[PDB]
Amino acid sequence: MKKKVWREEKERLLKMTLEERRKEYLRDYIPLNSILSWKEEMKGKSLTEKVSLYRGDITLLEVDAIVNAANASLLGGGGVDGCIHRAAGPCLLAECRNLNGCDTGHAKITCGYDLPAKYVIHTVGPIARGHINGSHKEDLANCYKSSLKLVKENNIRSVAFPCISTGIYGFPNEPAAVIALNTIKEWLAKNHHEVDRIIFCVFLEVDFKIYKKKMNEFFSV
Repeated sequence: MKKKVWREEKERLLKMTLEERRKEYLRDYIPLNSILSWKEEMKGKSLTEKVSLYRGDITLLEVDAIVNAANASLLGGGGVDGCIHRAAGPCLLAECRNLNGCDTGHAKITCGYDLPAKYVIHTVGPIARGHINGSHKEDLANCYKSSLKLVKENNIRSVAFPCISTGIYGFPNEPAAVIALNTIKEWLAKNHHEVDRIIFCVFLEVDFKIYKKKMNEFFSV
């Protein structure tokens, strides 16, 4: 498609309200107000009001931004990257094409198009074919930092992150969670007034259990 088709669709969407946007959805959505804060989850038995754990499909989330664990081309592929591209529709590929790829540990922002999410932040996680090393640890932190820099610059008040570089990209689940949680905690300490929620999207039981154990450690007392 021609660049003015995605550019015009993007301008159309970005000036709409939630209520105008909602009228156009072809799927049921998950509004931010339906996801408990970790604070609500805990008094169910502070930065705990600013973080959530979510087990579902990231593409359902009506938030200012979802984070795509993309590949270097930004052209899509398999897993959730593929699910984000199908739910967003072909304007997402067209805008991504115009970005000319993305480096490891970097991020770029596009419109969300047909997603309930206003934007997609695309970030390229390190690939560990052997044991994680210093460079992989630094790049994974950089994915979170460069994503959160786009969150701050674009007045994104709600953002959902996947478990970047886990699975095929070879980052082990526990150490990846430590980097993700340290990076968001450090950023929240300086920027908490600028966001309503950071959501950790944790589909797999293995990731759900790891994050559940660590939320208090990073966000409590």
